[PDB]
Amino acid sequence: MLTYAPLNFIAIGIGATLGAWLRWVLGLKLNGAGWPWGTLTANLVGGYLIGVMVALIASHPEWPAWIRLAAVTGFLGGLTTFSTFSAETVDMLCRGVYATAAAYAGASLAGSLAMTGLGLATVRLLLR
Amino acid sequence: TYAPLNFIAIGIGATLGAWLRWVLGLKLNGAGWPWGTLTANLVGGYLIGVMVALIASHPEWPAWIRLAAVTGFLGGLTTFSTFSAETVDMLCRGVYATAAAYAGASLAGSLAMTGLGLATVRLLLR
Amino acid sequence: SSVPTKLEVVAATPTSLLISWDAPAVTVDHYVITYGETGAYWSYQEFTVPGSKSTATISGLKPGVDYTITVYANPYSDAPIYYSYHSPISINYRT
Ligand SMILES: [F-]
Ligand SMILES: [F-]
Ligand code: NA
Repeated sequence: MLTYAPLNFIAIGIGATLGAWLRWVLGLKLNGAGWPWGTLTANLVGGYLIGVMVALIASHPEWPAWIRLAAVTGFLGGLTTFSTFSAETVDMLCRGVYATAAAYAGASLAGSLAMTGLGLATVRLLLR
Repeated sequence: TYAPLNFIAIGIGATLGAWLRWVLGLKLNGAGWPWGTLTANLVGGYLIGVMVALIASHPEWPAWIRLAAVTGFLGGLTTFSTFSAETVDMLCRGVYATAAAYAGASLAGSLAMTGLGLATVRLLLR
Repeated sequence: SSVPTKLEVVAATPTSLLISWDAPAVTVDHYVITYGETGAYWSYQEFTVPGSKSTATISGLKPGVDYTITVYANPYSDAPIYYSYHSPISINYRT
């Protein structure tokens, strides 16, 4: 295939859809006032999985390009989210509780990076 | 409420937002700075401050308007997974100054954009 | 088996370097050069050269310092470099 193929938009839409449904439920089952566990799980889980996907694709050039568009650009692109995080963090700031605001940005920022590192490490651990 | 029309607003929302984020990454993600994803994050950060402030003063809108434009579009437009992958890759190659500058720009800029997205709506009603 | 190969400094001055490598017979989309004082990662910089190019110039360097120069190849036309399956080649030049 080539870039901008109709089958690519399909793999992105489908992946993004299933990704938002998972993010939506998570944001309703575990998300509660004072601390958003749902938004943090979607990003942390997604951050770890993209580390896994990036490691897999790097060591499997043969795989078709739609595994990347569906799994990363699609699924993990609808699972994680910067918008809702930014809003929740700005609510904490306007609601005075600066301590939990910093605790949230650092938890989901450094948490995502670390989780991505583990995802990369997980794959690097088993393939070798 | 887990209604079937609810799943239809998320999928249709994420599908559009994702596509826009994808194309932004293709055409914008530069040679030393991910302008594609940063754009989708800042823009998405500014548009959520407008939607949240807008949904606050219009509690008469249906439940699918928020799930379609906030949980759908903006949920798929912005990403955290693609951000940490890029940032972790910068650290991998040793460009710590870029990773730090990229994390800061994404975190601070997103908060400020979401702030300016609220200030514009409140100024618009007054 | 890395991509590219035979990376080396061809021309060197007290503040600039001219590096060369063997571009594979099959053109890549672009390369990514990262350089800096060996170990001092807050000094590492990076730029990208097109796939057609096989040489690059690195200027603005400090004398007597040991640098590490790494060239990453990206075969993709629409994916960032961390999806690449090419092991980079790296060298070290002093001064
Ligand atoms: F993430
Ligand atoms: F970003
Ligand atoms: Na997203």
